Amino acid sequence: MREIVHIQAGQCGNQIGAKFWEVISDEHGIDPTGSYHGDSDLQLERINVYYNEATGNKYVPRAILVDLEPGTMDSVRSGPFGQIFRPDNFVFGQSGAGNNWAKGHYTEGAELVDSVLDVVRKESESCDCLQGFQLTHSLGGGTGSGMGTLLISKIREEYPDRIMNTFSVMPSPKVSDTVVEPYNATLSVHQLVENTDETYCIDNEALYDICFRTLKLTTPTYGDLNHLVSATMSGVTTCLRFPGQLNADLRKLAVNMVPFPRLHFFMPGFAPLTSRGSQQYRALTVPELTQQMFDSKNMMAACDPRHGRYLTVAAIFRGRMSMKEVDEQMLNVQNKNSSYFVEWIPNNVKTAVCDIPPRGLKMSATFIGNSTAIQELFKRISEQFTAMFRRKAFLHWYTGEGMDEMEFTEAESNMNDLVSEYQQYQDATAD
Amino acid sequence: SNCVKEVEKLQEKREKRRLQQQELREKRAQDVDATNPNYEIMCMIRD
Amino acid sequence: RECISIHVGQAGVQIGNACWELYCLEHGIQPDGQMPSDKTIGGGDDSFNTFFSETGAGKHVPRAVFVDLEPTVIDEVRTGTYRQLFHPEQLITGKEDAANNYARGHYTIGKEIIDLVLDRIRKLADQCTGLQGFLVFHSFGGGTGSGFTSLLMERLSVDYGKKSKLEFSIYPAPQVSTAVVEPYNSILTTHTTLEHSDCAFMVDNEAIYDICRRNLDIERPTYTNLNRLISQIVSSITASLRFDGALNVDLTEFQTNLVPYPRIHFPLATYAPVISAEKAYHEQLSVAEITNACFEPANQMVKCDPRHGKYMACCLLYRGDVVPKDVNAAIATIKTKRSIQFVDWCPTGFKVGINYQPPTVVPGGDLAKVQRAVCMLSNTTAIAEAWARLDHKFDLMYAKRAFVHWYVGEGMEEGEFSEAREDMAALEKDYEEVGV
Ligand SMILES: Nc1nc2c(ncn2[C@@H]2O[C@H](COP(=O)(O)OP(=O)(O)OP(=O)(O)O)[C@@H](O)[C@H]2O)c(=O)[nH]1
Ligand SMILES: Nc1nc2c(ncn2[C@@H]2O[C@H](COP(=O)(O)OP(=O)(O)O)[C@@H](O)[C@H]2O)c(=O)[nH]1
Ligand SMILES: [Mg+2]
Ligand SMILES: [Mg+2]
Repeated sequence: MREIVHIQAGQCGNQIGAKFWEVISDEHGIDPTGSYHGDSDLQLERINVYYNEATGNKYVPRAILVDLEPGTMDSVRSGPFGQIFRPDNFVFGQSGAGNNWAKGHYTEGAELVDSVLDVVRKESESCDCLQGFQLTHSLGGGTGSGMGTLLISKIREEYPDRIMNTFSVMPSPKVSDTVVEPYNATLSVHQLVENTDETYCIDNEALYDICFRTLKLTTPTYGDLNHLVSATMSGVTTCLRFPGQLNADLRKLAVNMVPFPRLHFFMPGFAPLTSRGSQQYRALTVPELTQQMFDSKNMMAACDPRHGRYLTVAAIFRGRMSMKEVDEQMLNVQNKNSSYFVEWIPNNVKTAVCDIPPRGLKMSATFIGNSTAIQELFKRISEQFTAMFRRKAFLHWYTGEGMDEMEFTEAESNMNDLVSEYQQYQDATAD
Repeated sequence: SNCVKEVEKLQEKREKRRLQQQELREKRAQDVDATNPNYEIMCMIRD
Repeated sequence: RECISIHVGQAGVQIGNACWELYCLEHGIQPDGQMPSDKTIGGGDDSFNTFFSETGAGKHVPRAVFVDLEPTVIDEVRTGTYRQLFHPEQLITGKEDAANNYARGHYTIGKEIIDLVLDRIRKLADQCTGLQGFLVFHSFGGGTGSGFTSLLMERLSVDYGKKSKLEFSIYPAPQVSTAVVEPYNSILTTHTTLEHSDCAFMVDNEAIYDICRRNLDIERPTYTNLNRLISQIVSSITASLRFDGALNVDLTEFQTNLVPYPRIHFPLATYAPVISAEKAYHEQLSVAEITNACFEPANQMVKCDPRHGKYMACCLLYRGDVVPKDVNAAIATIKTKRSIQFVDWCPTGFKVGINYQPPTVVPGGDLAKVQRAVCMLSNTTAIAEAWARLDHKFDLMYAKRAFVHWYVGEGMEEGEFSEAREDMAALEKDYEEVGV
């Protein structure tokens, strides 16, 4: 178990992917040209996980950038770190997507996917022991959602002995690029249920909340949300990016966090809630960290855990701090709200500690949660969707691209079923 | 040997049944005369 | 006469590292394999040659081969301060680890390397002029240790019929625990190993934790700490095979002294004195005191109360500077003072042996270079507490068959659980019947 091959698709997926590579490239100590300049060896103990090793003391992101827009890659290259990417790993088309899933998954997308697969195979042949594949995309768009789900299918079928990992982002009525976001999202979930082992659900609406209310940014621009996404992703991958027995690789972490085949939808949690370029007049303690990162105000999905019981939790504390204080505080949070945890999974709340804290932050608290509260997300979509699917509105923009009306009902049904599954396992007892 | 699962089994078995009630049309929406853009309209008339 | 040791999984391999280090420190063997006394570049007849085979260069190579479906650990072996001891063929390194999955270690990744493992056992089982049997190290939670160990035991009562095979296991402590499914493996790697095992000791990591935190004052014990303890615990149960000793000199002798019935072969072991290298340092302890500490749950290796429980067999191995009649006196005082209830159909007399050599420890290690030491090997029914703290951590999950789909996905039927549960219930039942 070693290398992770990374992919990013769509406008949103490529933007937030760029920002994520900025983050971890700054943590580990990598410059926009690719040389290593850090002042710690722990940074390079597990550096191969996300980096090809190139001649000339360089470091290349083992990543693959996919879009059907032209201009997104332009915004990448002339971006800050756009020099480091091995140019053969750029793959993009010229048609566009139009926030149309069907276009991304059957037509204009299918005329580029084999060319993506050849670059994926070029990075997987120079691998030694490939772990799995990490994916980021939008679910409300056309490129990342459609072509993304396509890639997930063909890659998980080309190597089914490896891991499939996705960071999907939601449609938000408070952001809303279009009004077929429910459809795109619905189908993409229908794929993600049977296709992926892990899905870190970022909710665009939740991020609009955390920006407008907690951070008080009155007109949230897209980059504003992409900062919260970047922080979340940097945190959850700490287990994989630094020496740690707990959650050393994708397979381990997945086996610890996933007790049921379908239910692999994780509510992430970050603390403290930080704006861009803001001072820390009084950096948080340990009790304050643990108290916030389980509070609903710090959640990446627009859901309340005071309504849903956690099945598993992977908590990660970054920055040097008292380990005894950590264990104690975690015990506190667990057995003070034990009526909000499943007891039929003993010791289900694992915790790993890191020493190099995030950029600028002295201490942080990154939280992954397999919650039965995540259904509050689906039931939003599965309502948003149904309202339009009843009189079959906006269907000609997909059936006109060559799909089947039953492919939608398989999706809505599969989703309502995933929610009934979540509630079912919520009402579980010790009999 | 528990409950709760049982109400989930009742689900998991039906979803497959639904799948066959879709994988039926497909290879049975083939067979001999089974084409031309009016295929839906023809199947309508025939029924 | 000569025995062969075998190491499975992260825990097993590290434990092996420490244990062979201690063996060398006690016999007087240098890290490159030499020995001052020795016997002219290969004698093959000494007491300590039941475990070491000597070479023309006088290199006392241990009769052991190391195994991991994950090279990260065994590479710490071929890189450590003892890289010149073994031979790289005694080191087997897979690729994909079992990922704390029993089905990945028995079925999938196990079958893809077992043949090389047997292949490497063979070359060192040929140099055996007379093979007594095997000693195996592993864990209960780890994927490699739980799966590939059961595969090797199945394919070890085959290729070597029945001579002897003795087990060392590591019981899951939710303390330094890393996996949620550690019960699952732990049950299976027992249900599929109960029969191929002649004898089997256990190690509750929670007890080693409690002991390094109570008697050693290490608030946060790292892995090297706990391991450094468990080594000096093991090297007293096995010190009788490597020296010219009185008790426990054959691999089957353990089955005799300790095992009245082969299904029940899990002896509580207790070691005293456990004292730090900087702690107390007042007057050394007497023989009577270390003998008395053999019956304190604070010094037992599995968190169980032998008080509310019957004994079956009970040995006591002494080493250091001990007097016989003193031990006899302590034996009488304990025989009369306590309510140590023995079941009726067993010899309640306590067989004892000594080795008149100082119990050497790790120089600069976390423990004291103590003077006299005792290790009780008492099979007791109270050890049945341990399984109860797993089946309870088991029925909660099989009653929601969560985390089960991973085993199904890696080549194992759901009925193997349905039989592995009833099997354990049966063993627990036997542990009840011994008493009444
Ligand atoms: N005493 C002791 N126990 C350990 C140590 N490392 C792990 N364990 C225990 O062993 C169990 C995990 O087994 P491991 O041996 O680490 O895993 P593995 O056999 O290598 O299997 P894979 O990790 O999948 O390759 C856990 O329950 C731990 O409590 C150690 O260094 N010392
Ligand atoms: N966080 C974030 N979300 C975005 C961004 N751009 C678009 N989105 C969301 O993603 C969806 C649009 O998907 P997009 O990637 O633009 O379409 P695509 O090019 O076809 O993949 C909408 O629901 C938006 O709310 C962004 O920069 N950041
Ligand atoms: Mg686009
Ligand atoms: Mg391992």
